[PDB]
Amino acid sequence: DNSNVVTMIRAGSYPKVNPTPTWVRAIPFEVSVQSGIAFKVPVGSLFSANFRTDSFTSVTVMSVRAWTQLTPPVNEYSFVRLKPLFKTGDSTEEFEGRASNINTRASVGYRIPTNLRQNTVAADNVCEVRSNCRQVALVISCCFN
Amino acid sequence: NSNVVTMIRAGSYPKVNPTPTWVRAIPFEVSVQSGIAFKVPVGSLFSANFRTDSFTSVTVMSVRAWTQLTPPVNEYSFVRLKPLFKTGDSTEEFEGRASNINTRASVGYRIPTNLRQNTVAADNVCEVRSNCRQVALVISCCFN
Amino acid sequence: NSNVVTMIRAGSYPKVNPTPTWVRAIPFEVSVQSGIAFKVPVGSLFSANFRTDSFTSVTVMSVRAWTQLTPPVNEYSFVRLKPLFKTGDSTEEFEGRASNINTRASVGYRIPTNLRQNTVAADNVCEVRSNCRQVALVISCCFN
Amino acid sequence: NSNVVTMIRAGSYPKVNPTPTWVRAIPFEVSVQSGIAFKVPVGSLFSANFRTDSFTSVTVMSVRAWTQLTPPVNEYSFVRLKPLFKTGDSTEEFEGRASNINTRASVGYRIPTNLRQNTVAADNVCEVRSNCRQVALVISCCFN
Amino acid sequence: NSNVVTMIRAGSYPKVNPTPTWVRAIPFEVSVQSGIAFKVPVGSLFSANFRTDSFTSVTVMSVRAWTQLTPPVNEYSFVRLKPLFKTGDSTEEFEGRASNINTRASVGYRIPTNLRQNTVAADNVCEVRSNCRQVALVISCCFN
Amino acid sequence: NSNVVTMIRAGSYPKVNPTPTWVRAIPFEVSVQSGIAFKVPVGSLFSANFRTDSFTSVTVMSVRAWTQLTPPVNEYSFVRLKPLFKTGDSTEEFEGRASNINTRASVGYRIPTNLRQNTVAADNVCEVRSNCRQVALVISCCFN
Amino acid sequence: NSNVVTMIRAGSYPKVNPTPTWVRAIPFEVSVQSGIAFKVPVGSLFSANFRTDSFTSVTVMSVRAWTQLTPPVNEYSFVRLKPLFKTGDSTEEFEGRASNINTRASVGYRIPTNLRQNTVAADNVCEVRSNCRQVALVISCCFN
RNA sequence: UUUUUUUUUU
RNA sequence: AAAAAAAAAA
RNA sequence: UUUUUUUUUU
RNA sequence: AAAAAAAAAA
RNA sequence: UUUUUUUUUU
RNA sequence: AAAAAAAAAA
RNA sequence: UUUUUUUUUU
RNA sequence: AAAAAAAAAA
RNA sequence: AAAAAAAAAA
RNA sequence: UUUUUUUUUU
RNA sequence: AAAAAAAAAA
RNA sequence: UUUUUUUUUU
RNA sequence: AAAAAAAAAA
RNA sequence: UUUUUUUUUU
Ligand SMILES: [Cl-]
Ligand SMILES: [Cl-]
Ligand SMILES: [Cl-]
Ligand SMILES: [Cl-]
Ligand SMILES: [Cl-]
Ligand SMILES: [Mg+2]
Ligand SMILES: [Mg+2]
Ligand SMILES: [Mg+2]
Repeated sequence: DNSNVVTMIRAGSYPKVNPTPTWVRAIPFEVSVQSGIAFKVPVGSLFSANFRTDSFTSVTVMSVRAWTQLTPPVNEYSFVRLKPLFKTGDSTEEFEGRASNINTRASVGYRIPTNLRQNTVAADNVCEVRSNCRQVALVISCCFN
Repeated sequence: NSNVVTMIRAGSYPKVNPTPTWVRAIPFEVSVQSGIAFKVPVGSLFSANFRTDSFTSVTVMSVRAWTQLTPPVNEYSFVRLKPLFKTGDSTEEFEGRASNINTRASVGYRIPTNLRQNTVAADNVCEVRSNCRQVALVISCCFN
Repeated sequence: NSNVVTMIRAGSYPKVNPTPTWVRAIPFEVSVQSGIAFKVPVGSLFSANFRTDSFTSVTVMSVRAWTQLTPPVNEYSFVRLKPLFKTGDSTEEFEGRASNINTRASVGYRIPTNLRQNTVAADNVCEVRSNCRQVALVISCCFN
Repeated sequence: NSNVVTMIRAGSYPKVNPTPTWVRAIPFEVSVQSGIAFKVPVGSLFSANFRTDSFTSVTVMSVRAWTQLTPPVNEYSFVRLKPLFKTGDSTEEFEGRASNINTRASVGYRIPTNLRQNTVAADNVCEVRSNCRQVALVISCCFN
Repeated sequence: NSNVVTMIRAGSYPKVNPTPTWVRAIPFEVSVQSGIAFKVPVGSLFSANFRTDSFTSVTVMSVRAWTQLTPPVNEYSFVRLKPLFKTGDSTEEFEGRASNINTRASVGYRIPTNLRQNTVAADNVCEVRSNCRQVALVISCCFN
Repeated sequence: NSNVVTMIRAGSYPKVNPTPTWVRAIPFEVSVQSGIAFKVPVGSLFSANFRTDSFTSVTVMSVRAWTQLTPPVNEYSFVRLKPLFKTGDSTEEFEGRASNINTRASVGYRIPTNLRQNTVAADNVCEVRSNCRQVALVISCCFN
Repeated sequence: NSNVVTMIRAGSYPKVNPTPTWVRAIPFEVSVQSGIAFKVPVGSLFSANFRTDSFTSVTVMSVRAWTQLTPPVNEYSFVRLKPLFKTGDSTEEFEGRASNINTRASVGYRIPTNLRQNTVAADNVCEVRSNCRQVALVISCCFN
């Protein structure tokens, strides 16, 4: 700093305030996945004391990134796929990443365009995950509000 | 700009942190008695009402205070703040007064970098004095 | 400039629209109860009082509110707004307070582009809370 | 850009008008008889079909006219407009004719600033003449 | 340039996507009845005739329409488009009219970024009105 | 930018095409045996799995291949590509090998402009050889 | 910057002074009677409440006064200051008045350098008059 | 960014 | 102000 | 290449 | 307009 | 280093 | 002063 | 690209 | 950063 | 932004 | 001559 | 002298 | 003259 | 010399 | 934007 002591603040009128502000975050959590089966990721996973977010009931997802979290079947390279879901209409895209070393995580993500950045609630789902690994690690960039 | 979803060519798993810090300005009110100093508890800053009930510590940067109820008859509002610190309390009484009886009095103080350590629930931030029965505080702090 | 009517060399019949959109700033009041939130209905925006009874949808852009009646004795006015959305309600409580007991408290919020969709009469714009029994709203919107 | 709601630091209650003015180009049709002049009523401009039924006055700025049905056999379409004014009618007959028997005739006139006052429902805008049994009008006007 | 096959020094397996999105202008015709509005189904956009039967959603960006058959005797063609939205229908009636009885009438409208969300087969895009029995549509959209 | 629908002043009906071409990178896997070349069928590129079942021809531009499973014990992965053409098969064997037993081998070839003609389902793109039982291909092609 | 204690290569013993001077702005209140002048004693400035009780002399530089209680019914606040000096009292009456009944009246005077000598407890600074029962003074001075 | 060895121009 | 040792940064 | 700690030279 | 905290991009 | 959110300073 | 919606002009 | 009306930002 | 194949402009 | 008092540095 | 603390002027 | 198709560099 | 959505280079 | 109305020209 | 007729201003 520069000053070593407390100093006076010449405050004025009472300002605009908000005890319950929004928060831009990158939320990491894991999901279980079955062979050949798509898992619908619930938005509700994003509201939790583990993320300091149990006071929010809505969130605007901006991007989803996914990594395989456990090793793949014998002889195989990891893969993970993401299909975006939207209350106005689900996508059929299957964004996919594959490992090129059997010992390394597969990764992929997608970005949601501005015109599709609306709120989701716990009962909603973000996307479908497919993998040859039994767990997938997600990092979701979103705006809690 | 984009109208549909686009692929992100992600790389390796990044460094992550589910429980990050948060820079905040927290507004709450305290009751104040005539001629008596109210010690503002830090525990008042951890609350679901602030989305902060997951924190147990906080680094306070500055405190601002405004009178919240009308003053006694014939008087102009005033408010004073005395900084408190675990390593030693101050004796400064930063004070503001209203120049119109219908208007809030206000004052604040900034904590220097060398004195910005953490406080926990059982600690007190500062003492508030006023001729008004309530004071509104806006505390700028770093939750961690 | 010309003082008489003058010929217009018109061409082909142009594109027309008898019922166009309309960007508006709509002022209306709501009643508020002590300690209770009031859900502001979007239907209040369609009315011959605003020249908008022909519309059935509206895209809200921003919401501003002021206290409309005096506050309780010894108090300063306050007003809070909580945005509501059909895709998910928010939990922000944007708040303004008066610093003079004789003056209105005010505050507003802007809706981001990505949240500007249509609402109809049965939908609600936001929740209002105040220590005053009436609040005056000015809503910037696009009737379509 | 912003993806979330944001606070507006509103101030004093602003100047407001629930019933503003509106500049428009209104499209409507009139029936016209052979060799007879039809007086276009200003009242055709106040209608829920144009979202204007809350207005009772209007300042007309210009008038454009198009034939709306096919002309008699062997003929090219024509349309004439004579401006009418409450302070004294004009004797101009602005006219356009088609050069292709299958194409609309069209003509228009602009009102000068010094003659742009209000008209009410009982007033008339202009006289229309044509060899076609309907004429389509687009009137640029200021509803107030 | 090259006349033979040449080696490509490939690296690691890339990010892939077997079922990507597609920006398209889809031409199809609807049948229209005199004096009755026809609701255009989004389902008409998903067909093997457009290479699009693998999609179940689409983001519509703009809609253009042309009359597809001759108008009634005496008349010039016209077409009207009223936008429909799941969050709230509009009341605009964008209209174009022919100025030669032998020529198509045309008109269209653009959807703003804030109203560009997905629609499925059970949804409707817009209403169509016309004095012609068929209307040709060209819809700009993003299949996803 | 605009927040509401706007009129488009459409003109004459445009050139249209409901079934346009499509430049693609198609990922699919083929099974490979030890010491044997596998002829890659062009028909694998036409599939609802790729949104391409409406196509019956395709112009291949380049072929890239990766081993898709682990190699035999003690060995590093390798994959070879021999281009095939209806006017005459090549005898090149473009080859990649892994330098880490745990990593994919990769290689590809580019087709020159003079050899970029259409292929149909019964045609074959190339021969694939490898010491791994599966090979992942990404073929750059133009569906038409 | 450094994070650890560092050595100071001290030199000879410096000049020291355990009881230095202090430039201050001292705030205190005095009681005032109707139509009677109150002599502000200099002794009020040497108080443990100001950290100044070790001083027995002070050099006054400027005096400012605000009314501290509300005025009589129907009146606006006023306050007057008459400077007093040991070598000769002044007859000036610097005066301020409120222009809002709810607001303080304020005024001050500056002492010129030629009249900036020391004063002790038994000396008086100035005479205060006001229609309010209390006046709040802020005195800029140099304790020595 | 260009040298040597199989084929086309300056 | 430069250099050497430990550390941090780029 | 800058800064911090120890050292040194100036 | 700059800086700090979270995020995104480069 | 630019933007978005929270904060702060101006 | 720029921008968005309606209009008018170019 | 300028202006008029409604809105917004400054 | 120059370049293509399909869409909203100039 | 300068100056006066206490302090620190040069 | 720069900064920190109190003050003052702007 | 600009240019390709295969190899030793930047 | 170039922005968004399917594929190749920098 | 500019502007408004009618006309002609570009 | 020039010129011609009527008008006006200068
Ligand atoms: Cl009052
Ligand atoms: Cl209330
Ligand atoms: Cl014909
Ligand atoms: Cl398909
Ligand atoms: Cl006196
Ligand atoms: Mg007061
Ligand atoms: Mg009020
Ligand atoms: Mg007074």
